[PDB]
Amino acid sequence: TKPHVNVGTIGHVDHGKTTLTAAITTVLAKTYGGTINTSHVEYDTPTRHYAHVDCPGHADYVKNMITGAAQMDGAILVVAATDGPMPQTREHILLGRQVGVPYIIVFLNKCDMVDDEELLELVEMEVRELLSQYDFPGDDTPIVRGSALKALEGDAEWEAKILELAGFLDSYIPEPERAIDKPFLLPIEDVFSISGRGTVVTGRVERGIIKVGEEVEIVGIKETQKSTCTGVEMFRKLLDEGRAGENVGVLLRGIKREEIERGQVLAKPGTIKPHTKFESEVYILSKDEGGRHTPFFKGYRPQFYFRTTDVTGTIELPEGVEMVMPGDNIKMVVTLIHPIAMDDGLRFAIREGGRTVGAGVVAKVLG
Amino acid sequence: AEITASLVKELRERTGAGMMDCKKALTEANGDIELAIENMRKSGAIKAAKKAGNVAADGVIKTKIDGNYGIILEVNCQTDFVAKDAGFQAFADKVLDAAVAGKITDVEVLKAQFEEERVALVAKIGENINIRRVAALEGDVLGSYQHGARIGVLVAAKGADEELVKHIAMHVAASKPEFIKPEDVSAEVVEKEYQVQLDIAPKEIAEKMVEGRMKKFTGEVSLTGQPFVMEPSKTVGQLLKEHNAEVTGFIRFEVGEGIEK
Ligand SMILES: CO[C@@H]1[C@H](O)[C@@H](OC)[C@H](O[C@@H](C)[C@@H](O)/C=C/C=C/C=C/C(=O)[C@@H](C)[C@@H](O)[C@H](C)[C@@H]2C/C=C/C=C/C=C/[C@H](O)C(=O)/C(C)=C/C=C/C(C)=C/[C@@H](O)/C(C)=C/CC(=O)O2)O[C@@H]1C
Ligand SMILES: Nc1nc2c(ncn2[C@@H]2O[C@H](COP(=O)(O)OP(=O)(O)NP(=O)(O)O)[C@@H](O)[C@H]2O)c(=O)[nH]1
Ligand SMILES: [Mg+2]
Repeated sequence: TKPHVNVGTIGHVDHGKTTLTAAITTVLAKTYGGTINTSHVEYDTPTRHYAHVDCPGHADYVKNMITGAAQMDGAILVVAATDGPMPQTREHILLGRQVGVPYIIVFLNKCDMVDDEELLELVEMEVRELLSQYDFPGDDTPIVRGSALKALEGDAEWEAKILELAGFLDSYIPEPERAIDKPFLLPIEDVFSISGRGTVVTGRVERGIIKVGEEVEIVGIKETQKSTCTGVEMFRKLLDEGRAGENVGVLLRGIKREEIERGQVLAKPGTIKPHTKFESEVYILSKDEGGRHTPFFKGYRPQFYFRTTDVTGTIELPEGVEMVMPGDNIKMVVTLIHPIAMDDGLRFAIREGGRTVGAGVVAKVLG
Repeated sequence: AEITASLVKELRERTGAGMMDCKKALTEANGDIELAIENMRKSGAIKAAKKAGNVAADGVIKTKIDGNYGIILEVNCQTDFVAKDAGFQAFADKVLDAAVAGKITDVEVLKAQFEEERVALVAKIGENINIRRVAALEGDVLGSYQHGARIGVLVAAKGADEELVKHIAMHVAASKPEFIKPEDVSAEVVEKEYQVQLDIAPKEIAEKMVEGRMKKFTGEVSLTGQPFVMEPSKTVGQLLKEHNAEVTGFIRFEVGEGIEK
């Protein structure tokens, strides 16, 4: 069978994410040979098969980046050995923590323009400090040097740095088989209306086991609706039951396109519940993190993002604080206008007109 | 006196970007940081962002108001836990309480006075503790604001009530000022900044709008020229016309910075 794991590049803009991806395949293909629908790439180390997806490192193109970050069980941080860590480098990492991403491997790209050794130690220290701050095992995170461009054509030396990297893919990243054994849960990515079949919603199974023929519990944005699972199909082929970690579709006999919408949660009848007012910790992004530039107060009306949907909520900070600055991280209460399914231990994010505001976890639900 | 590791390190710490780019621009300045910073801004590749001497240490900032005399200080500890063990956090108050009552602007006096309890606390907590600096501010109506433990701020005025003096302190802690009005800006600062804006290159028709960018900069480094934080739709030099007042002085303390008179 040979187990396979979804991975992908990640990091600051044009540090060399795509060119590394080209390098990894080209090298692994000329070396050996013998669950993702987005524009991806595939290569095989003698240990595992790998489903790799490149993401753009621009601050604006964090759209399919987060989508990709969710699916990958391991991220390949691309940091320029020259420029070093940049806002998006740490932007991606923190977002990585919020959106799963079990493990992380760093690739010091563009290492062919660094003669000064002391400069290599500085960026490695700075990088390793970043993910150590954003709740990632930085102090013992594999950081591989070398170049992607020089590894692309010829150079058995720079090609070895790629094989080295891919070696850590098998070494550092373990088998992410652990997922189910808990109540079912799934976010909605899109709502389609087929004239022959009916109405099939999409989305990756976050956790739990879904079998064709069971009930559901549509929770989110509007009312707590309930239907029945008519069938589950992947890509184009059918499916008997269903396994978590994969991304499929579920039809609902009686529910059409106008009845259900993107961002809701399908779960086991009596597990998760919708809320508008919640308790949270909330970190706040700074300038070096590509976040807020000016401080805000108790009159803030931004755009909150939960799972696949986004809600507009207010603020309510504890009696003792009156201002939040780009870099703060104080626990507080937010009241949303739309009820969204949540529980104790949900990582979300806040955004407002390009500038990605901070992100925190949900302490306890309320109303 | 050439290129060291800690040299290019700090330059980036006050730049925000370009690791290897720093050393390249630094070696062009033959080792001088401020010359490099000028050249980097005049290169049209730096969004200013000059943070003067970022020490990036860890400690506490405490303040205490007392009618006309207000004393603020900085006490550097070790880990973030040391700053919140309530023993050292109260120790700093002990230093503050005797500093305010003694009205000390000479930090060396506080050193010897509390060197006894310092070593006694250091040996008890196992953490190296030090009192960095302390300054004072005289004014009619004082007001302080403790934005956490890292940042504190003292603001004195004449005419603003008990609430108005606090809201101004929050702005000082937020939008880091450096002067009151655009008028009281040192010509040494203006001229050296003038060479930066002027070196950005229309002939003799873009020079006049560049000197106009100075007028936006003078409001940016000031406080009356700076826009409010609670409502940036208006400045501040038009906000002292509320209860008819005027700011006397400003003091901003952050764990780090310094090395400047
Ligand atoms: C055949 O026709 C049709 C179609 O073509 C077929 O599709 C190929 C289709 O095939 C089906 C049968 C079936 O095989 C196809 C199934 C398809 C499944 C698709 C699944 C996915 O996209 C998933 C990865 C995503 O949603 C995934 C959950 C999503 C992906 C979500 C990405 C969100 C991006 C938002 C970014 C903001 O600008 C932002 O600036 C910002 C900072 C936001 C904050 C984000 C955070 C912090 C969220 C967390 O709260 C969290 C943990 C989020 C995780 C999350 O929600 O991941 O059938 C149709 C009928
Ligand atoms: N010398 C050298 N140049 C490199 C290396 N990796 C990338 N580059 C250069 O970096 C530029 C952008 O490369 P690219 O791979 O597109 O970066 P990216 O991370 O994919 N960009 P994005 O994520 O926005 O799509 C190109 O000019 C490329 O030559 C490297 O290892 N060495
Ligand atoms: Mg790319």
